[PDB]
Amino acid sequence: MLMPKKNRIAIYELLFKEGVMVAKKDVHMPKHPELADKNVPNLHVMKAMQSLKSRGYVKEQFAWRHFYWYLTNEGIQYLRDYLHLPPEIVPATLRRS
Amino acid sequence: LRITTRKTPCGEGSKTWDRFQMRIHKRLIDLHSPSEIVKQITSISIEPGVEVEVTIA
Amino acid sequence: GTDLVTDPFEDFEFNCNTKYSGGVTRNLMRELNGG
Amino acid sequence: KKRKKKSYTTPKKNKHKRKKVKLAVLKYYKVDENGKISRLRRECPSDECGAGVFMASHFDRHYCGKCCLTYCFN
Amino acid sequence: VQISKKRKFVADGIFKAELNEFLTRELAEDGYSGVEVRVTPTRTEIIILATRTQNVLGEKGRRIRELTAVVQKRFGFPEGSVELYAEKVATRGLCAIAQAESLRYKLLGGLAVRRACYGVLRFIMESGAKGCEVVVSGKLRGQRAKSMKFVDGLMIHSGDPVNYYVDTAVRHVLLRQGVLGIKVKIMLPWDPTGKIGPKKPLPDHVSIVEPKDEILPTTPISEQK
RNA sequence: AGGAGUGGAGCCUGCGGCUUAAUUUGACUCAACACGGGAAACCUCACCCGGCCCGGACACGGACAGGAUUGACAGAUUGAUAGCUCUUUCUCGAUUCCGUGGGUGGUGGUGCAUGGCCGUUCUUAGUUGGUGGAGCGAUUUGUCUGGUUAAUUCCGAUAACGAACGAGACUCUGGCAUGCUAACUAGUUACGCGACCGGUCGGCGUAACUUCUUAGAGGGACAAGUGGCGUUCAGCCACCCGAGAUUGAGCAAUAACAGGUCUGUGAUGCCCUUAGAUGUCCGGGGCUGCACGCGCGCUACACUGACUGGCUCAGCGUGUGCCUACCCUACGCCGGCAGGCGCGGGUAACCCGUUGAACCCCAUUCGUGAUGGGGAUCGGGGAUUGCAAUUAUUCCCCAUGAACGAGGAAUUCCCAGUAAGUGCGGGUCAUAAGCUUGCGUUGAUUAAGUCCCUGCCCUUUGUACACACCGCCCGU
Repeated sequence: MLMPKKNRIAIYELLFKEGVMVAKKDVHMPKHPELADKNVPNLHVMKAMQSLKSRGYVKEQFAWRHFYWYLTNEGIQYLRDYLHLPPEIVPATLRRS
Repeated sequence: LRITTRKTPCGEGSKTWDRFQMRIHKRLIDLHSPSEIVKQITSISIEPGVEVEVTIA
Repeated sequence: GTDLVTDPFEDFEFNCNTKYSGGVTRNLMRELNGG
Repeated sequence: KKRKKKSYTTPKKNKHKRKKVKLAVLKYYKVDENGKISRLRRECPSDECGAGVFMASHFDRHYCGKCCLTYCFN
Repeated sequence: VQISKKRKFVADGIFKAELNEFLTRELAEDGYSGVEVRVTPTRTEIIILATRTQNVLGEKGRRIRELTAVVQKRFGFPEGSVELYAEKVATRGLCAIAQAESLRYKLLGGLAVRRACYGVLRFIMESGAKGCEVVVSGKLRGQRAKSMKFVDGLMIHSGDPVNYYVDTAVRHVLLRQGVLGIKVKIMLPWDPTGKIGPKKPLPDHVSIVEPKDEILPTTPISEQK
């Protein structure tokens, strides 16, 4: 899998706090223009979220070398089924009426 | 702006090329007025595709 | 995945001269008058 | 279609698993049954790490792991 | 950030192409037709022309929100400096993108290929087109790949007028046996003003104004009030 | 009855079988062979002297505190500041350790499963319905005797009429405006100073709506005028007048190739490789050698062949701080100028730049010619500064002679600003070129024809061919 765990827990926390992102399709690249400055090296962070969304039970939308992920009900349902953290930590999805 | 490429995605066939071309036309108009009027006159709902820049000397 | 369907008409037009000429002819005849 | 064609040599290789001794003697050794184990030579008092920096001894030119530390008299 | 005019224009074109491709594959199921970008002082709007806007905006504008968020987060637009709208296209039957998508979804949705293509063709012509042509190439059953071509009406192939008079689109349909290509060409009708078709007429068409009528008897006797 | 440029006289690459290890994957007549934009030291290299890091959702065998992964030049591996000397063991202490598997997919196979794109048939004019005529029918007419055209382009004829593509029109591009639109970035100035014994004098001096330059709105060419030929039709030829009496190109029918591309692509169906997923490891001799076994190339023959930074001369374009800290360079470093050091300009009609070691020309000179006149391996003076260069980066010259003055059968390209000579940009890229793609500059000889060769198209004709003459077929 080529992944550590400490950065893994940190990236789960970051993914909780953000939820919806757009990512590039790289693996070993620690310099991504739009996903820097997370107090963690960007290689582990960016690959980590790619693997977080690419387990086999969450969809994607991708072309032109870029991953697009929108928070469907499958994202929230897998959040519940895997992390077992209820959404009362309010995400960025419950605004903009 | 010219870009000449090979037509084929493979390397087969007679050597035929595409000569793509981009033309960039640019104009300068210089005048003397207070900036309030230039802000008034820039707001003319310029059609898309025409980059407009206003600079002071 | 899915597969596109064929009317007996286009089936006959495609397989009029093939191993399946008899079958497509019979199915087209069944389409045109099969009551 | 073509590889480096490296298959004639080494048809089958045994696993490179090391049978390292479980009972550590080089790293930790007491043979005194005492809470206080010491070194007969003066210990390096550097404070950039803990007070119990573990250093092993060999014939010469020990490899430690971080910077290949060597017992020297400056 | 200072950048040369050539590089700026090329990067603008690249952004337009990437955005078009992304939201094409994102909402082609929603009858996507085209995208336009208006850059104005502090206002960078993205207009999405699509046949059906019910799912383009979704419910309570959720989908429009997600599209704006992903576009801003990918292309590095300042937060809230890009607002993308969605408006319908008045004539759906004169866009080859929309009609090629429609033919794809009629082929995928289950229909005889000749029936689906003839329905598309009929719709194109009642929409007012001067002519149309649909060519379907690929596995039409069997090992070999056949290509059918239904051309109804008139259409040009050569010269400059093809750029502004013939609008074409190519789509790939992924079937269980392979890929089927659908190519749709529509020759727009001449239309002065209104932008449904092209403005300038065909260069080989010479129109004649009718000279003023003259109906006078042997003796000029006019009707007056 | 024509020639010009010679694959052999002035710079290498692609491909086809073998030295233990090299002639490193698709494509093989036109329609493969500097083609895959394919100029590969790493990286996308994968015939490289030996290999290490990783692989796992679905059914799995060895069911967890070491079961060792990448950092020591010294007393070593056939290279290898990776540690495999049988050794080595504080740096996340869940990188998970060997097993054909659908893999957070493979530049793995199949282009005889496909899409898209491209090439070609085919650079030539060709192709098709509807209704009507002919035929039992396949089919045919329309789509033609003839003239004309580059053209199925027109005139005309006419059992066809009315149409649809292609050709043409069209788009870009040149060639012309003492007219228009007007420009503190290049180009004027006599209410001018930087001048004496009535000739305008360059960091600065720029209320002429501009001629040189830029680019737009238009103009302009139509076989329009005249003469001749021709059904006096379509047209053709010639000649004044004209900037010009068809400048380049681009686009481009119908029907097809089992044409090339699965190694351009999350464009793809089906099926399958290694546990070094072409996941990674600036780890690690894969070429570029010289029987022309082949193909593309690097290729001017004496006054004309060459030197007064010499008063002719370029134009097409490129150029930098979001992973471009690998941009274009002026000026001063003075071993003799590109140049390793400084200091500035330019995101550009602004700086390089009126384009930083220039052509053709010019008494270094040959009143003829193996000399001064042109480069025969091949050494230096300072080195553009590149993990190597040699096993492709890198810069003037001393006269020791190069078959030193038209070239085996076999052939390629070409009709005017063309061939050829000549250099300069762009792509590739680090300045990376003998490649290609463009641009200028010097600048012709031949021809205004033909169907002899090679082929194409329009008709008639023969056919025992239809896999269509690379056909069919006859006899021991």
